[PDB]
Amino acid sequence: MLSPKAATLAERSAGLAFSLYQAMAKDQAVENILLSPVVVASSLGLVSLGGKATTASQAKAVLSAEQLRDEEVHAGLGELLRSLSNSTARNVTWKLGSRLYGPSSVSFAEDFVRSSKQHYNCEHSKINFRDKRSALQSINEWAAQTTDGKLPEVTKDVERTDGALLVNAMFFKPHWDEKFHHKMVDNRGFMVTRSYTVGVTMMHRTGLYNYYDDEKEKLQIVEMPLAHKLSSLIILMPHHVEPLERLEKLLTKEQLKIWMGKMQKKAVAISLPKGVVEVTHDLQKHLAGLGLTEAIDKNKADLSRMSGKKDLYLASVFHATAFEWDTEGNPFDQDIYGREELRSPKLFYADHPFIFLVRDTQSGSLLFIGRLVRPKGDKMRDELLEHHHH
Repeated sequence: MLSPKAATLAERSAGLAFSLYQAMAKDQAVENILLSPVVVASSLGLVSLGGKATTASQAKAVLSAEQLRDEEVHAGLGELLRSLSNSTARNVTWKLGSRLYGPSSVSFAEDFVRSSKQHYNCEHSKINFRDKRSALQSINEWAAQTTDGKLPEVTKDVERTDGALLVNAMFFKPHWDEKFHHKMVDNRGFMVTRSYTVGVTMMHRTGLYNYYDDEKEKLQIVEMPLAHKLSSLIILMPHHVEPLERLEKLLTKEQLKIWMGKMQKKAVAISLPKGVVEVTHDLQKHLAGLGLTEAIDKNKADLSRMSGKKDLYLASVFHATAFEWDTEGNPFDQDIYGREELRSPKLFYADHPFIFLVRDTQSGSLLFIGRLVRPKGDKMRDELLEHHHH
């Protein structure tokens, strides 16, 4: 349960993540997406904490928290960050770290260091970008240790090497309410496009799931509850191997509510790719498009509560995540129903791009939003199709 202030911040974090997802989906250089609305919101909260006047008020505007005190925002966001660990077993299936990297010359304000550690658990470090290999090495080693190797490299290059770099490294592993059998795993092909396919490992399972097959919009939507039904993972996949652009037009808070109402518990034979999906996003360019124009500009930025010096701007906001799909979950009472209960299951075979969301069941807040377009795997030879499976 959330306080009414944190509950309204949660709705805006979800609406903000929907906007960031759509902005990134337009970009053709973007393949996989992985956003945690609460971690995106906390980044804006850190701008409101270290910023001043327009720089700080724009962060509250982007987060629609202008009609709330600064202390209410930092406490409400600190509350939502702690609620993430509740539905996910903290420090084992869910890991998060936040670090502000300032230039070697810049010294952080002792009051800012205390309040950012208090509300956002933010770490602070100085970094010399003259030696570009040792600056990237420090960032990647920190993100690797934060996620215990699951995210070994945040970025290969830092573009703006003259300001504050905010890095968020995460590891999330959905723990199913009903586990997959560890041996219901095999090698299948994932059609990235109609002409491109990568070799992937897949995990398979048949059970009762809330499901809807939308024949007019040609797509399936299934809800997979996570540990103790405290949150659930929703997957939207088109019927055909197509670019998700079309589904992303329909992906609105209103259509999702409609789709979820049309769902009903049916026997479903789910098959998903198994493995770690690593995604790094620099949200700086997209945050300006949402209203944060002062902080990202070297001349307009006022991060005086952060250091006590202009010429210090939000150079980058890295949102790096390692999202693992695995068989592990809670054990399920085998033979609770039987083979006649799961008789003609609906097929939900995720061998082509799909959109997914992690939703808190109690509050309805969005934990994650993303899409799996290109999983890790080598391109398969087209000539293998000349050799039929008979």
